[PDB]
This record gives sequence, structure tokens and C-alpha cells, in this order.
Amino acid sequence: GKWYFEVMVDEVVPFLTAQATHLRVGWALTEGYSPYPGGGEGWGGNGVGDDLYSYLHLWTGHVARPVTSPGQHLLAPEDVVSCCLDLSVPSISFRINGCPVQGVFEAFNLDGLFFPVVSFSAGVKVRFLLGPIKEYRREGPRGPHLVGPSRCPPHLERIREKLAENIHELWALTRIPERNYNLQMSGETLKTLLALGTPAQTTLVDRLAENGHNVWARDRVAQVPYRLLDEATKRSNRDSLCQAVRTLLGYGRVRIFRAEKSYTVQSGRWYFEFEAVTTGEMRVPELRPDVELGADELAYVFNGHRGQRWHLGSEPFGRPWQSGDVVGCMDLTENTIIFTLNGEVLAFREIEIGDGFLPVCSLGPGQVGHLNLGQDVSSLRFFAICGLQEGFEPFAINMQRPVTTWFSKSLPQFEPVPPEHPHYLAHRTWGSQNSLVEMLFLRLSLPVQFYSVRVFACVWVGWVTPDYHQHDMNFDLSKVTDLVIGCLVGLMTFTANGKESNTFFQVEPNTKLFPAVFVLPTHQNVIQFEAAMFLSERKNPAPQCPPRLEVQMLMPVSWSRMPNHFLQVETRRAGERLGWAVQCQDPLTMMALHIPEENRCMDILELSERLDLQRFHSHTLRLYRAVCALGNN
Amino acid sequence: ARDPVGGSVEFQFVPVLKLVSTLLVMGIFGDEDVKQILKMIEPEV
Amino acid sequence: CLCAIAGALNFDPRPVETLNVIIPEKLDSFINKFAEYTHEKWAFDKIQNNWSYGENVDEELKTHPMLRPYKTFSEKDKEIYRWPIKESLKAMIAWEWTIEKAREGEYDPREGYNPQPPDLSGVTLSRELQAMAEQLAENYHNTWGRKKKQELEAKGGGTHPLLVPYDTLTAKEKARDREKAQELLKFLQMNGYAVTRGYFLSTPAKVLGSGGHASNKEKEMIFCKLAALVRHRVSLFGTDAPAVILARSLDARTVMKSGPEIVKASASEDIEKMVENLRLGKTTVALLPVLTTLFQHIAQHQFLDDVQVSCYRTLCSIYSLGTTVEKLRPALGECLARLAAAAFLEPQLNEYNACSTLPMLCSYLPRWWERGPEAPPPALPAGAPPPCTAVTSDHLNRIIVNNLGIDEATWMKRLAVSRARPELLHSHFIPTIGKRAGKVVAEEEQLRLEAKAEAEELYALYPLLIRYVDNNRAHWLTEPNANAEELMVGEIFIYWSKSHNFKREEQNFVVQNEINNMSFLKSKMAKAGDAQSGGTLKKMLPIGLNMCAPFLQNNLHLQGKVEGSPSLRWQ
Repeated sequence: GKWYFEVMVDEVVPFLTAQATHLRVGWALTEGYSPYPGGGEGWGGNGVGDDLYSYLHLWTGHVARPVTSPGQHLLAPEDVVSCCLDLSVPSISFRINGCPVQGVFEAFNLDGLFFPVVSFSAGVKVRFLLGPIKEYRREGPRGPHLVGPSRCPPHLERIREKLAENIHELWALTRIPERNYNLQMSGETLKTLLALGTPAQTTLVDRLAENGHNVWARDRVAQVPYRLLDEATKRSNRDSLCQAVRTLLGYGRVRIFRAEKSYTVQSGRWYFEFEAVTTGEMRVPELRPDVELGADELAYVFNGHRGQRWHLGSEPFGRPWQSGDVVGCMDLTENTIIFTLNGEVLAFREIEIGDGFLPVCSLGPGQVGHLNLGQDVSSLRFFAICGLQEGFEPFAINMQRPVTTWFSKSLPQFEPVPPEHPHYLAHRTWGSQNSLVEMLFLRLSLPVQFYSVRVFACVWVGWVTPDYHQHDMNFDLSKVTDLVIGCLVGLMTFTANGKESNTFFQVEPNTKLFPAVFVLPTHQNVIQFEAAMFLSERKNPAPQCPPRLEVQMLMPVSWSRMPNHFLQVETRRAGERLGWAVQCQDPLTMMALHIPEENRCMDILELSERLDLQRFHSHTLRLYRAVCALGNN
Repeated sequence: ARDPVGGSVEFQFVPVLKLVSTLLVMGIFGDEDVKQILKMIEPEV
Repeated sequence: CLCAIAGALNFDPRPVETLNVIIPEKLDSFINKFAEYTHEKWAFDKIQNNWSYGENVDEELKTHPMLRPYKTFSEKDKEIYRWPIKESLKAMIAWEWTIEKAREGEYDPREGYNPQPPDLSGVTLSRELQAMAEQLAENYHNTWGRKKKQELEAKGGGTHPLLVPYDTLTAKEKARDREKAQELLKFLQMNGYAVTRGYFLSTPAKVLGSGGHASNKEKEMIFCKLAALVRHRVSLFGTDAPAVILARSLDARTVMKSGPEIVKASASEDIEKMVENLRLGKTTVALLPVLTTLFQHIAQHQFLDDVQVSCYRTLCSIYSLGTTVEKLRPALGECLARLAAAAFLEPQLNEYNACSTLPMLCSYLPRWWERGPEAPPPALPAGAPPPCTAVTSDHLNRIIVNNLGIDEATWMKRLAVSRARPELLHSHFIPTIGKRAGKVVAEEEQLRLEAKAEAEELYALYPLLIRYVDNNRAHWLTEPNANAEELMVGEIFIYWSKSHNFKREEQNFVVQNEINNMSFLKSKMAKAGDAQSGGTLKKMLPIGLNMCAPFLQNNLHLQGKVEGSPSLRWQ
């Protein structure tokens, strides 16, 4: 219900680099915060969320807001934020040093667990005061691991009764209207047996106990699932159930990791070794960053556990995968994908060629391992003899700099799409129909700063924020054939259901509303789009009375596409609790530049990976150089 | 070593050579710096 | 073929009675209700198409006249509802599907009779009725289909969808009559009348088979032959099925075995079936059968051959047991006795398969065998001993080291046919269970022997070469596995290599090898050896160049090898 805690921050120099460090506290539910070191929208932060609630001036939606305090300054080595949150009526609200520093929260939702998040920018150390945030990249003894991602009849009755009294007495001996109460308890047991209608029976009994235990817990609360309660309790419950049983007898999701395209190998024989810091089943240019893994024309792999490799298809050829077990895969010149297990060699016969390929490693939730990579030290297991016999040399000397691999990531973006899904004035509206699932969503490509819609064809519509993109999901309105268009100089609505809903919500300070909606299901799409104010907005030129059509149109979905590559270091200090204060040292600088889309974090490496963006950037650079020409001031 | 600073050995060098030329033209270089550049060339003498 | 397919997994419309059956008054009572209910439904359904009451037949305009309320009716308009109903109930009366009276009791609109019928869905088939809707849908379609059939029987055409077996038809077509049939019986129970008479496929097949099989056994004891062919088909089906009652099925299997066992007390089919049964194997009656075989075996030892062959096959079951007790101890004891008393090689193999304080006697026998080392005079006892050693190793999981030493001694003795092959299998098992230096010394001793044989080498030489090829290959394979496990070996490899070169270059030898293969029914080893030898890159390149042209001594040796590798490549 109520919870409160205190964390005191240690000695952070506010400036190294031209940055005012990061070190904002707030709180957050699991869902919808999924930090990345790539950095979010608007050039990435905390309190960005409609998740994050963090705390200075304001944080919320990634839109700082001023706040009354008495220190009226940023946290520094001196202080102790003094955190508080109620859940019940849910308000986080805050103090520092017991000093009121104003009221905030309420009006969002229950769901998930709203823990405390601490952000450190630079060199800083802090105590937390009580008595990872996900992560593809791990943490390893030799070569970083890499793991994730984890979501976490009457006669019978008489027999029962008489048997029950005996049981109560037997139980009584061990301890050293009452039974009676014992008989009533036996009767309950009978009800449980009726509900139930070999070890599985024992498990069922334990489950029933938890369920009854659960009702008991509810009663106590009025005054956690049994797996949740814990193993010792479960074991104790199991024993009683077992005694009862003797008496009865008597009575009679997946993350894919990729390599840079530049590394690409188009010829020869090479070897890649995968290291497992995780035990489980995993599969080892064209393949999509995001999509089904291991069952496609794009690549060939088999689950370690299964002793099966997707052709894509079904096959055996191997011992079941063992945690912390060496694996070895081996040629451009021939055409095989030999698999050496522990080397300890197990391959594929006759394979197409060109466009290189490399092998892609995708890890499903909860196992980490590290896959390598460079140096002789690297041959491990090994996994060395084969290289010696194989002559399929490791990347070795080439790629002296450490290799970099793009990451699938977590959050979809409302990207452009063309001819996809097959089967994907005005007119504007279109869509593709096949055996299309819902969906919807839609989105648009015009930005408003700080006037018509047609459709018809039931479906939620609203207008989406620049940061509106978020995981979808069922998306039933609202979670945080008449078409009415609302124009904002104001209140945005339109004429709901053809005829007025009235006016629902509006912000007039200077945000910036993006229009689409999401439409889902049906044999025929029947969607029609379009513009006065909208036309004026879209073009710097105008507004003009005549309707205008953009060179560009927008779409198509956030998608669930993974493509951002990871980085160089991300070392800090962790951050040990017991003592209660964690200190982080060093500095990180991001060369990435924000788009006018806008606010996405570019990641320079990402730009390098994407040529079209790169081409545009290069052209821009040339133009800039050109303006400079002639030595003009 | 399978390089590539730029995937173009030449691109990387051009970037460096141009900077060097600009510096030499500028003449904002130490005599010791000049000696270092000469050594850098091949150390013929 | 059909059976294999199942494993992978033209008319006569019955004549009911529909006027020979004249409704009891309780059915007349349901007829007022059900018929009235039907009229109401018509208003409800005809009103759904916007139809209405009028006073005349404006059927296109969405109007009846008969959409006069159920109360308004002339009974003759009610007969449009009563007739289908009367046919329904009468059909039931015809089947003696008695309809016991407990109770008779029952959108863009317009005009009409707009009743709301006590909806049909709202009651659903009791288990009596769950059987009934199937036959009413079956029967109703037939009467309709029989009228359709009289219509078809008038017209001289091709095939009738409802005039072709009803079940072939989509469940959706089957639905149309059901839409009459469920509509009757559920509605009857809804009106307070029951209508009362008066994977899984694999399990069913197995049961039917057990049911027949017993019949067949009875027949054997006393068209029967044709069914027996069916038995072979069934056995094939069973093998496919497994992989795809289990214990119960096995018990049935025991009965089949008893029948076959009795016969032992079409031969190939039974054997295949037995083998399949054996394949299947991979109760008290079974224990008894085993005991009989043991006793039977003892009798055979004292003095049928078919029974004996069957018993050997029973050996396969033991292997199956291996994959996954008094009678067993006893029969087992008889087996041990037979072994002591000791086609003989085959019997020994069967005994070993079956085998697959007490530890002490075995240890003493083992010590005796070790004593046995350096001399033999008995091919059969040694094989039995090897099987026993394998069983002991299995029981164990030191002792393993002793077993390995024993194996080495055995190899030495061998160095000093079918028995040889059995020995080889035992050796492979021993190697798997698996000192190394001693093995290497032994190999050096052998390899040298092989080299000598090569130097010596017409047909006899080829046969000797073939013998050298089998043992050398096997023991060699185990040795290679050991070397990999612990990866001088280069020297051993070089020797193997010389032999390999002679082998690549052997015509009479090649023919001998082919003959040996044929009788049964070295490249991999050579490759492993080559890898070991490869185990100085520039020097290697120079050597390769020299080979193409074809420590200094070592280099020359490497070059010679390279030539061997080239020969191998040429293949």
C-alpha cells in the first residue's frame, strides 16, 4: 500500500563533458519502460515515459515541468531524496530531506509493479536507503555473455469422515467441536477431491492446498500463488497431502543478435564458436532484423535442446544442447555448414552461395552465453584442432577492432511500408486485403505545431503524439460511417458518430499532434481519407485555399522490427546494495543526431548501417561544404 | 588485417593526408614536428 | 496400402414410416405446441425478412396471410406446420423412439405475427437424444432424400449428393437435416418429452484386432487363411504405429506370442510378426512362457529347432528391455546352466544378449580368463566371457580398468570369423566403456604385423588382407576415438598411413575387400590419422609443393604423407 524509501547521493561533478549530468529518481511500472542505451525519443532520457515518473523541475512524457521547492536547486552530494508513494490512491509525491517538495501523482493505472528506478549520469555515487533494467548485453568472465529477455458417494463421504478423524489424531501425536472441526476439515478435503475429480496427483493436492491456502490468505488480508509463497511451505503442504493420499489409498520473447553487413564473408572457410552462460534451447544478409528465427530461406539453425535445426524445417543430427557446453560450426569454397559440438564435431551438404551470410545467434528468454570472436585465446574448448585441421580460420587478424553487432531491440516505430503483407480529395485511403489480422494500427506522416478526416467503411481513432508510438497489443480504447475532423489553432474532436460528442481534451501551449488511428479486420478495408488547415500545416508554403497533396504519404505500422546496433563500452560501476549507496564513474558521449521526424535517437553506427540515410547525410555535408566555399563569413 | 578504417584504405589516408597538407601549408608545425613527419615518411634520412 | 494410409492418418435411403404411424394423443398434444411454435417461428423468421400478416398471399411483398397469428389460424394453415411435425414424430414412433409425455407445453421488422418462439437452442440433447439427433437427421434426410431419390429415380442422371452416402457429405450438408433433427428432439425435451429408444481410432483398431486375433487363435486350435494375410498387414501397421492401452496392447501381444509359441512347440510371416512383436518389445503368462523356453532350452541341450529359433528371437526382447523377477532369475539360472554345459556361436550371442557375492564368482571366472590369456582352444567360451564382461561393465556403470586390461589381453589372443565379428562388437562396447600407452604398444605390434602382411602381398593373400582389414579397422576405430579423446600418435598414424597407401594401391586387395564387404552384408580412420599427422605453416607449404612436384627426415616423411594425401584426393 504505502511505501517510502530514502536514497542519498554522494558527490557527482555536474560537468564533465558539456552536459548537466543525469541523476533523476521517480518510479516506474515494468510495462512500457524498457530503457536502452541507445536512447529514446527526443534524444533519450528518464521521465520520458508515460511510465516513468521521475524527479529538478518536472519529468513526465519527457517534458520537464517547473517545481516549487525550498532548496530550488539540483541534487548534489549533500542530500537525500525522500521518496514516497502511495499505491492505494496512487500518488507518488515528494520530499527531500523531509522537506516538502510538492505534490504530484494520480490518474494512470494499476498493472505490473511500480518499483524505484535510479539514473546516474557521469561520475556520481549515491546511497539508496532501505534498512539492470533488462539487458541483452551481459557481464562475462572472459567475453561478455548476452542474455534475456525475461517477462517475469455417501459411502465414500463416510469413509472420508471416519478416515478424517483418524488423521487428525495422527497429526495430533506429532505436535505433542475441535475435531468436530477435524471432521469439517476432512469434509473440506472431500470437497477438494471432488473438485479434482502417481506424482501428478500429489501435485494436484499441493495446488488445491495453495488454492485453499489462497482463500485463507484472502481472509487474513481482509483481517502470491503457492509457487510464489515458496518451496519450504510447498514441501510442508506436500507432506500433509501425502498423508491424506496414503489414507485415501487405504480407503480404496526471442531476441536475435546480428553482425555488421560490412564484415560480410563471400568466400573461404571460417569458424564461429558460441559460449553458453545460459542453458536452454537456442538457434545458431537477407534475413530480417525482426521476424521468425531459424525457420526461413534466410538462414539454417537448430535448437540446442532439440537436436533439431530449422531448414527451415525439422531435423535431428546432434546431442541435446547442454548448458555451458562448447559448440562449433564450420566454407565459401565448398558448400557446407558443418557443426562441431564441443569439437567434438557432429553437416549440411550442397548450399547456395554469394551474399556471404555469417551465422546469426538469437537467444530466447532467460539464457545468456557469449559467442566469439577474436584471438587464439578465443579458440576455446577447442575448437582449435578443427581450425588446425579445417584451416577454416577464424576472423583473426582482420577486424582488429572489436566487431560490432546491431540489436533487434524492443520498441516498434511507425515506419513507412510498401507492398508488404502481400496482402498488406483524397482519395488518400487504400489498404491491402488478404488473410489480414488485426492490427490496426495506421499512423500518418504530417506533424502539427502551435480540419477533416473521412473514413466510414467500431474502431478507436484519437490523434497520436510524437511519442504516441508504444507497444501494441490489444489496444482497446482507451489505455495509457461519419468521420469528424478537428482543427487546432483549442479542442480537438470532430463530430463524433457524425453528430457531436462535444469537446473531450485539448492542449494549446505548443505540442504537436500526429493523425492516423488504427483500423483492424474485415474482408474489404473501405477506408477513405481526405484539407484547409491540414494542408496549410503540412507545407511551409501556404496555407492556400486549394487542397494540396504531399509528395509523401505515411504508414504503415509501428512494426516489431529490430535493428539498432549496440555500442562500444557502457561501463560504469555497479552498484552494490547492503551498504545502501552506489557510485558510477567515467563519461559517455553520443555522436548520434536527432531526426526531424522527430526526436528518435540516430546512433551514428546506425546511420552507417543504413545507406539511404547515409547518402542523404553525405549530400547534406557536401551542401554545407559548398555554402562555405568562397571563404564567405 | 582485413582492415578497414574506411573500407577504403585510400579514403582513410586521404582524410589524414589532407589534414597534414593543411597543417603544412599553415606552417603551424614545430620543427620537431617536421622532423617527426619526415621520420614518419620512411626514415630514409 | 489402405492400412498404411489409415496408420498415416451406391444408395438405398431407408424407409421409415410416416403414415403407418399415427400419432398418439400426446404427440397430437406436442403437435399443437410444436406446430403452433413452428407457426410462431415462421412469423418470427418470416418477419425477419420483414414478412407480415396481411389477408392475402403477397408472398413477394413479404407477406403471408397465414402470418395471421397462431390464434387466427384455420387448422389447415396449421397443417403446413403440423405435417413436417407429424412426419417427425411418426418417424420416431416408427422406431419405437417413444416420446414420453411429461409436458406438451412450448431484425428489421414490420407487421406479422411477431411471436417469440421458446428458442430451440435453449434446450440441448440428453445422451439418449445425443444418439437420436444423428438418426433423425439421418432418417429425415433419407425420407427427403428418398423423395429426392424418387425424383432421381424418375430422372436418369449421375449422382445425388443427398443420394450418396450421408457421411461423405460435409458436416455442413449433414447439418441441413440435423437442422431438422436436433430441432425436433431438443425441442421435444424442451417441450418436456425425452424421446427414448425402446488416437481413438488407433485404440479402436487395436481392440478390434485383439478381438479377432483371439478368434484366429481359436481357429488355429481347431476364409481363415485370408485373414492371416491380414495379420502380416497388421504387423506392418503396428511397426509404423510404434513409433506411431500400451501395456494392455503388450499383454495382447503376449497372447499372440503364446499362440506363436504354441505353434513353435507362412513361417516367415509369423517370424516377421514375431520380429515385429520383437520389434514391438524393443505378465504372468509372459513369465511362464520365458520359463518354458528356458526349460525347453534345457531339454534341447539334453537332446524343437523352430522353438529354438523362436527363443533366439526372444533374445531381441531382452535387448528391448536393455533400452528400458523370480521367473527371470530362474530362467536366467537355466540359461547360466546351459552356458556352463556348452549354431553354438549364435546360442552364445543370444545368451550374451539375455545377460545384457554374485560379483565375486564372476570376478573369479574373469581371473580364470586372464589366466586364459596367452592360449585359447575354445571360440565359444571366450565369446560368452566377452558378453559377460560387457554385462559386468554395464552393471558397474577401476573395475573398468581391469575390464580394459582383459580386453587388451583378448586382442592379443586374437592377434596370436563370425566369432571374430562378435568379438569386434564386444570390443567396440569395451572401447566405449573406456592403459593408453599399452594400447599404443599393442597397435605398434599389430601395425607392424600388418606391414609384414603387406610386404608378403594370391587369393589367399587377399583373404588374409580382408581379415586384417576387419579387425584392424575396428580396433583401429576404437583407438582413434581414444586418441581424439586425448588429442607419438603421429608415428602410429604414419604406420597406419603406410598401410593406407598400400591399401589405396591394392587391386587384388581391393577385390578381397569387396568380397569381405559382401560377406558382411578404412578411409575415415585414415583421415583421422592424417589430421593427427597434420597436428610450421611455411614448412608445411613447402612440403605440399614438394608433394605436388612428386628434422629434415621428418620433413621428408611429411612430404611422403602429402603424396599419400594426394593419392587419396585422386581416389
